Amino acid sequence: SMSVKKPKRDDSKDLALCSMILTEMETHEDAWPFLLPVNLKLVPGYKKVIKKPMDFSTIREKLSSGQYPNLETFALDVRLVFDNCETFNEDDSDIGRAGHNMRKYFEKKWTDTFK
Repeated sequence: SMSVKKPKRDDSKDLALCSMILTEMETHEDAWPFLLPVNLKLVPGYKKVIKKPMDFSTIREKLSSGQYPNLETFALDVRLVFDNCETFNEDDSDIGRAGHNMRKYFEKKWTDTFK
């Protein structure tokens, strides 16, 4: 509350460390469905169904330009990528399985780097 604060957690390396995680997600062999924005002209249904599209290249641009206020807003966009994927793709598809694998990979790196 006013003039009463928990001890200051060091967040000075968060930007660098989120960039490193994002590099590792970018270079994963199952990243290919997620590298670029879904083409809304060429994929029927995507525009109407997926209210907030997100992809790794869009996260990279947001990260690089100071559009994440803190490390939690960064994790929310990464998770959005996988939540969108599960909304649109059957679990038993190459893309569906890719999304599950990447979400697992992410959540381990996240816990190990920050928890």
